Amino acid sequence: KILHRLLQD
Amino acid sequence: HKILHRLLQD
Amino acid sequence: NSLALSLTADQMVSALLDAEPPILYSEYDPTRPFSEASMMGLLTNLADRELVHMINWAKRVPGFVDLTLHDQVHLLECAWLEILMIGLVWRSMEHPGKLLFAPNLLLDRNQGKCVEGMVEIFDMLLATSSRFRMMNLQGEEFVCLKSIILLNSGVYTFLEEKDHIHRVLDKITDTLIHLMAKAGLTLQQQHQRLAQLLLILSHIRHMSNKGMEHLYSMKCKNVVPLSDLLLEMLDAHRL
Amino acid sequence: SLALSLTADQMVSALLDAEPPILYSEYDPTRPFSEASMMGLLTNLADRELVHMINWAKRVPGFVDLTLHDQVHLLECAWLEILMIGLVWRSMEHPGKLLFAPNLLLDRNQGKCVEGMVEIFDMLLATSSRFRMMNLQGEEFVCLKSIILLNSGVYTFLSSTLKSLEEKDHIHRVLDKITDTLIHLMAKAGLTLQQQHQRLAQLLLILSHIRHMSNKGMEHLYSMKCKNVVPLSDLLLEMLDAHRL
Ligand SMILES: CC1=C[C@@H](C)[C@]2(CO)CO[C@@H](c3ccc(O)cc3)[C@H]1[C@H]2C
Ligand SMILES: CC1=C[C@@H](C)[C@]2(CO)CO[C@H](c3ccc(O)cc3)[C@H]1[C@H]2C
Repeated sequence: KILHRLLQD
Repeated sequence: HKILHRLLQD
Repeated sequence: NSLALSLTADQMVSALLDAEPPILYSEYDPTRPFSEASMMGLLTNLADRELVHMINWAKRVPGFVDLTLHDQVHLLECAWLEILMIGLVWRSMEHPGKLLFAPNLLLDRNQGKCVEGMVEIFDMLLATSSRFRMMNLQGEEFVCLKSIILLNSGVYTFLEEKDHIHRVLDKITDTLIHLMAKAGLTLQQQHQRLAQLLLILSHIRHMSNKGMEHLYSMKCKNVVPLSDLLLEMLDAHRL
Repeated sequence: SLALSLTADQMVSALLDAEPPILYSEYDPTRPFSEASMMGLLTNLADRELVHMINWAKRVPGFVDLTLHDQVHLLECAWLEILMIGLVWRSMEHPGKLLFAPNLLLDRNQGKCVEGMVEIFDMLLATSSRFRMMNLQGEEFVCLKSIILLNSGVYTFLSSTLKSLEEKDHIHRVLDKITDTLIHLMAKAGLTLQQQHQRLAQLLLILSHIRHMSNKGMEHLYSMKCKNVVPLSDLLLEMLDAHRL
């Protein structure tokens, strides 16, 4: 999930 | 002749 | 001048409590198990019959008859499912995990799975009832919130008509604050609670939009015949 | 949570500083509009704004106190409401027009370029008109938008088994402080105590209409993706699939 990765990056 | 229309009038 | 704009807070509450529609019964035969079709029929039968009481309740909302017939139609077409839903949620408050559509029709979330795509709706309604319970929503607050929905949900879609509505909406806000002051809440808690109650209306709007699409989905699947009144309230949201 | 020890002034200041930037469109103004090109310009814009939104959320006091899972859930729920309220804010001083970007200002009739879209324009425009009617201030705008982030998905947190509403105390505590902040801002602007609760309710009832527009907008975007009018970014496809329709 893109949102997931963007949130932790 | 919308039913709501009639119900509101009466 | 007007009439609602000269009501005190106590009189607003008294008026709203008096306008309240009765709690209707379902024609449910409790000796027979549900089908998808029987469930839908029961629920739409009930809703159709509540619609008739709602229209008559709406005329009893202070400041509602001041509006043109076509503005009255517009507000009800927009808020009707929101009004039925908050009603349902309010009735189900003291029944954790259950939805009291009628006193003789109290359903669990697993019975939402009788109708295709219905359990997702049930869960949102159950969640809202749980939240009412968490806040210990009061009946006087409830009636205020329901009148707010009627007057608010379509007011942007309309301007003395719109400024009048906003004056009435401010009186209801005063009434809500009045009840909180009366309950002994501090200034800060009154402001907080008001916000908490009104933010619930955002979730109720969401449930209405989702329920509207489900109901329309159930109309195409033609599992049960809907009444003309229900069809017209529904078709008002299409397009 | 240090977000709970913030004063009203610190909350406002923190939210103002977290504000994402206003982005530009790639629109070539010497080129014509078609249903597909307009949808392309808008979704492209949205996708880029989304990345700035995610980093804005991380700057909203108390948001990072939440699990990654809760964060994801909230943003998935609020994203369109948050894009739209910013749009309406940007368009306040352009009556009858929507300022999607400084180089992408469209009037109502330009909405008719996309099938089904003018209905959405009309709602955004009426909301913009309400912002003007109320004389909405930027400080209130950032409070409203943060409230949307924390509130919109808060009652859709269900337990894995039994699916009963999960109590999110911290989220409600933050929302309560934003309420404290809004009132403070109104008292400082000289609104009477009575005007404060009236203006508070007026601002919050706006969110009901923003939800409505979000759901109708979501259905419209969904309709286009399914008619293959415009290709959507993976981020956009995923933000859309988090919803039901
Ligand atoms: C009017 C309705 C009929 C049924 C079919 C649905 C389908 O999901 C379930 O919830 C319904 C409802 C809501 C409130 C009420 O007082 C009665 C029925 C609402 C619908 C969303
Ligand atoms: C992101 C959007 C999706 C659908 C709802 C529409 C078309 O109806 C496409 O793009 C619009 C939009 C809104 C706000 C924003 O910040 C960027 C684009 C907005 C809508 C105008």
